[PDB]
Amino acid sequence: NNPEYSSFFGVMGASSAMVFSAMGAAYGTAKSGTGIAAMSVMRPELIMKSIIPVVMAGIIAIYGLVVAVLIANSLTDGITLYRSFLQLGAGLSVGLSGLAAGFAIGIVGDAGVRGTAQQPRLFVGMILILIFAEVLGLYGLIVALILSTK
Amino acid sequence: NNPEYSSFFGVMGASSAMVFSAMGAAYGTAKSGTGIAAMSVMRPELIMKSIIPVVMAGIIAIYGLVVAVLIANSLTDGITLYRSFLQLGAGLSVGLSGLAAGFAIGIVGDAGVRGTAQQPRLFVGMILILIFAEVLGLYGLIVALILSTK
Amino acid sequence: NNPEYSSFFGVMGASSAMVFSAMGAAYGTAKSGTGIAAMSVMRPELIMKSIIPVVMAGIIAIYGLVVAVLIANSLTDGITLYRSFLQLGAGLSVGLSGLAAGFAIGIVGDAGVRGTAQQPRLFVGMILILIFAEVLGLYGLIVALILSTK
Amino acid sequence: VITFPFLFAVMFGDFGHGILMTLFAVWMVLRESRILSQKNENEMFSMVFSGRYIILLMGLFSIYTGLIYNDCFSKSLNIFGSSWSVRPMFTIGNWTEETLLGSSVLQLNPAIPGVFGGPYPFGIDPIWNIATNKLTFLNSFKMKMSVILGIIHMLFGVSLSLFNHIYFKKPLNIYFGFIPEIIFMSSLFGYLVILIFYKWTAYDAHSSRNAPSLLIHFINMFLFSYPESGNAMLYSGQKGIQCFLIVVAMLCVPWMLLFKPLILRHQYLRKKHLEVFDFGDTMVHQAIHTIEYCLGCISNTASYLRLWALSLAHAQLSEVLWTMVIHIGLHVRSLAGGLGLFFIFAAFATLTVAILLIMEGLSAFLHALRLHWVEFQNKFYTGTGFKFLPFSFEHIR
Amino acid sequence: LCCGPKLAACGIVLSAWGVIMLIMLGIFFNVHSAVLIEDVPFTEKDFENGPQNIYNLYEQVSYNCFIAAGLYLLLGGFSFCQVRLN
Amino acid sequence: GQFRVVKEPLGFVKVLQWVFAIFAFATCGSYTGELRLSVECANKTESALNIEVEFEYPFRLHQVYFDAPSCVKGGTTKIFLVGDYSSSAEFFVTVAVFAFLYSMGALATYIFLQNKYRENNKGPMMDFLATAVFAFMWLVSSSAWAKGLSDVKMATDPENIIKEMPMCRQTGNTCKELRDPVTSGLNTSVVFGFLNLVLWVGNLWFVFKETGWA
Amino acid sequence: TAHSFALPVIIFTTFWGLIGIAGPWFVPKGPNRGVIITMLVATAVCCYLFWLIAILAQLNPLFGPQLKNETIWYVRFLWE
Amino acid sequence: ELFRSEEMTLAQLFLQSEAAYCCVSELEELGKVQFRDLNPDVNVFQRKFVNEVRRCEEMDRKLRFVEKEIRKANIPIMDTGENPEVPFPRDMIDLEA
Repeated sequence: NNPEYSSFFGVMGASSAMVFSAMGAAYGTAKSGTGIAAMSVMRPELIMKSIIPVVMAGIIAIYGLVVAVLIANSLTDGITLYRSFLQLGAGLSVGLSGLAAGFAIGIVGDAGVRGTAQQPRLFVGMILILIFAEVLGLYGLIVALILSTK
Repeated sequence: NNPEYSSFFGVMGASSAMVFSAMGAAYGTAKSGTGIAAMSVMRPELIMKSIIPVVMAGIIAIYGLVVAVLIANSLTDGITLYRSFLQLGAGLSVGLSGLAAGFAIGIVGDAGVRGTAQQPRLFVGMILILIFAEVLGLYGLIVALILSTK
Repeated sequence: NNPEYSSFFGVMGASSAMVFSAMGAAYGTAKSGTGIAAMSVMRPELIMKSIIPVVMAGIIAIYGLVVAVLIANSLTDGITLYRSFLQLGAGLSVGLSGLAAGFAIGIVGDAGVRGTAQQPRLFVGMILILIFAEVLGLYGLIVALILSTK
Repeated sequence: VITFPFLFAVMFGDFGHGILMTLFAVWMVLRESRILSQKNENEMFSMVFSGRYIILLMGLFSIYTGLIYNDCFSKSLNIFGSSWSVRPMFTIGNWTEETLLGSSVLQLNPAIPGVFGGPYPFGIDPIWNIATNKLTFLNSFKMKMSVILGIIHMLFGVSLSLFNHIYFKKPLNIYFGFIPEIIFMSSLFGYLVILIFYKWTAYDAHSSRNAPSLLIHFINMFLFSYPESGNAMLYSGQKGIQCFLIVVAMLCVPWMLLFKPLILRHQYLRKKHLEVFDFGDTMVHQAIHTIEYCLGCISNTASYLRLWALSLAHAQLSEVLWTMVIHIGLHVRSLAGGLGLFFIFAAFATLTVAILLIMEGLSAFLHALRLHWVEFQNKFYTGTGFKFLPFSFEHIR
Repeated sequence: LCCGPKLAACGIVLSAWGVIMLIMLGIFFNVHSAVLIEDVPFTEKDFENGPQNIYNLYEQVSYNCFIAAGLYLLLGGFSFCQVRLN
Repeated sequence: GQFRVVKEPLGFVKVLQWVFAIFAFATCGSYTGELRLSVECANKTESALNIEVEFEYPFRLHQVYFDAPSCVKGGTTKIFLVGDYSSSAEFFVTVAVFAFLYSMGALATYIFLQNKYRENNKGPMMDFLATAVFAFMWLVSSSAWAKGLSDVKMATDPENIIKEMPMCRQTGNTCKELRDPVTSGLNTSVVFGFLNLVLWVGNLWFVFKETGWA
Repeated sequence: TAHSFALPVIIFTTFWGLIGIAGPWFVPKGPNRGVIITMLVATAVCCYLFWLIAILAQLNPLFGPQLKNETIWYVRFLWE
Repeated sequence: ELFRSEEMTLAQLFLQSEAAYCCVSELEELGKVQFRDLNPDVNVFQRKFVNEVRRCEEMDRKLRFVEKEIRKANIPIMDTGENPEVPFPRDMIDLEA
């Protein structure tokens, strides 16, 4: 029969998927918000357009939530150790990829908002770079989904 | 079987849910309070409005308290190991997500408060960014509840 | 018979293949994004050309995703320990090679963008340097393909 | 005007919150004269008011999508009568009071003919809001919906590109782009939509024990790695049809890439010699366009899962904000629970407005904007024009 | 008593929302609608003899919701009065 | 006052439309019915000698149930009845209430304010529109209620219940009806539906003259 | 409680097809005509597709829900 | 319509210097045109009518000062919404007085 401690790795997959995605989103929001705060003192009207980096950072927390809820609803008492490993792998693959995407979003958003304060034309390029930064968390989600549903 | 030590992981879930959420709130209150003190030297009328970040930092700790109380009520001497792991997962998911939310709130509150000292229009932008940051703690709470009541 | 813990190395192979490629792409996107933002203050015309470093960084994340998908698709519960180790090796070889490639892309992209603002002649050499920094991800991908499909 | 509200509604689907949003939009539209005359520096209010006509359609279509999800503040409505029924598990099945007593969460199946009575005629069956296995079904349905909507939307944009090409007389664009572009997209990802609908219309509980996985088959379809153990084939002739599809997809990449630079070389460097043409730069340009087209197809098809991601986030946040605010006042034995509900409902209203309508509404808004800007407009809309800014008496302010 | 017009407007809007939603919620509980079972305060020993034992508690929660709706209607009236003063 | 108006072809028709649909409510909305049967099981000592069950006018019968025998160990099984017919019966009685209220209000206008009714033929126009809507209402509700009353009879029929009950499908058992709910009141209800429909169709001309369109 | 899968498809298909095909002709001859027609057609597409996906996702299910024994005991009485 | 961008074209004017003011006032009222700068090589302060522009700015300073004093006072500013196109003849001198 399957081992008793098997559910541990699945539960850690869920908690990791949520925790590291939350850390990535927190860092992204922190840096982007600092950028917006510095930008505002000079260019007030850009404040709302410049919240977009915060939103793209929050996407990463939403991705972590998706994987965490999916794993949590997939957990069972008799979970085979193989499924527990799949869930742990998916959880980390989304959580740490989201952490990296949060780093990218935070740094790019801070620098890009500060720049867009000084030169409005940057906004489009900043959005493109933020998209390239967020698609990393998206790829992490894809890997997590393939692992988990497998 | 249900080994004799099984409740250890549930107790650690409760302890984590409270401790890590409290540290998130403590940081989100320390940074925010330093920012408020630095701002108030010149804008004494903004203190009450600028206390909001402290309130959301406290909300993080309240999420932690909710999940910690839930785990501590779900604990039992014969708690099966699978349930104990679920509770540990909930504890970490709320605690460390609240810690990330607290860091985000602290940084955002400090920067935005020092900004709204100099540009009042930044206040509502701060409010939006802070709600985004606190929604990270809320996601942590959601996953924690799902795990604990799974 | 094959050990129940065999799949752990495969799931870590996939998770690593995605996580480290994502970290490399995140560094490459972030530093090149700060470079683009700093450049755009003076030379807005160059944003859409200078975006290329970010595309190079993203291709590393795509390499990571492809290897992670191969591994995840090839996972099973009875996966023989030999195949599990092969998949861990593929995951590391592409993940950390992409990590190094993304770090090189970030550094050279930032330097090349900032230099190209000053000296347009630098653009072609920046392209060459980015290609040399990026084919490291391709070598990692080749090794990972061999190990994973072996 | 329509797809942006519609995709926002896919993300924000909730009939009640849609009611609130429509009421707000109607309030602003009706009071627009007063609001227009009473201008002030309130950035939030002024911007939202300028967007008022967007929010009207946003709220209405969030109402529609919440009804299709059959959700209302995290609760379904059950107006047509559920298709799922429990009594056949006892009448025809082998259940009993002892089984209910001995199992806490138990099960349900449609194999016995009486349980399942066809699809709930307007949206999702209401039983899912009380089923614990809810998300096992909802996540699959929403992943498939996201894939379908994204693929159809990207195909729509690709089609719109033709209306530009014909007018502008870009015959090489037409014939070695759009036709190859749409062929690529339909062969690779349109086939996935076809497979999704095929699985829904073909595979059943009687095939449950061996039903395949679309993700695994779709990836092995790229790898040409048809297995011979485990799950079974989706339909007869799939090997051949899939092989044809992948082969055409492969051929299309050179088809999009090589011919444009080559025919441009022909007609602008061999002719007119037997502004100037540069073979290397044009080759790099068209190689860039093709690499971007293909990797953009994959990344954008994946990115449309953003719909499901946000839908799940919204659904779970509404569920928690119900079940741990107003559930508190509802699940109390005493009659003072009415006053408790008064206060708890004040809290519920404030928190729901702060979180669901503001945070998640804003996230859905900006995600639909992002999708339109990139994942849909990259297909046709180049977007490098100017704004006609006329000498036309703006000085009324 | 007196209050700011913005406070009064918020009060009246909140009162309208509360009245509508809680009247509907009370209606739906008195209907014994299934989708709201989890919120009924019943106990594990109430499942013995039939649905009536839990129908009664459904009725109780519906009465609580109606009482809350009445409170919100009174609040709405007071907020409308405040708006009229402003 | 204008009490003489109640004699007139319009006032008399309103009195008719008021007594009708009131008798319809009295026959339909007041209905509570009962059902009985008996079984002699293969083992005579396990016989289900007496069965009794009851129902009400909304006819949500599938929520009604009774403890039939299983002819094994003398234990019982929970036989729920068949279907629900609210869309027929509740809709019919709601239409009856609508028509009753409107005709009461029309008599109130006739007796004291018929001049206000005749003003600019607006009263005639509104009454013509009311007649037009009630024609459709009674038509659809009466068709649905005829089919629904047939369905109620088929669902309550003790012999149908016996045929659905699988005891006769075992050997040895015998089953029979003991009571069948009364039908005259519900037949009278649907009869009132048809009579109200024909009156509402006929009154179109009676009001068309007042509108001036006749 | 059988919702035969012929009536719902007929009803909603004729409904949305009429909205998207006949309504365009009923829009009057005016300046905003083109935008209005586009709204009608694309609303038809979006909403009809959403409903069709939702109903086909339930057509031929592979598994049935999972229910707490309390809600089993309740719905057993409540629903047909 | 909103389907795609409206057909657009460039045009040029040879216009009597006296009638230029009248025509630009009428074209401002009409509002279906966008002027383009033909002499950007010389800064915008070194040009002919910039003196009249400076006089208009002095007038606007006067009016804004009076408007600020009105705001400080309790008397309302009327919002009648009259939108005449200013004529060419020297109403400027009367308004300056």
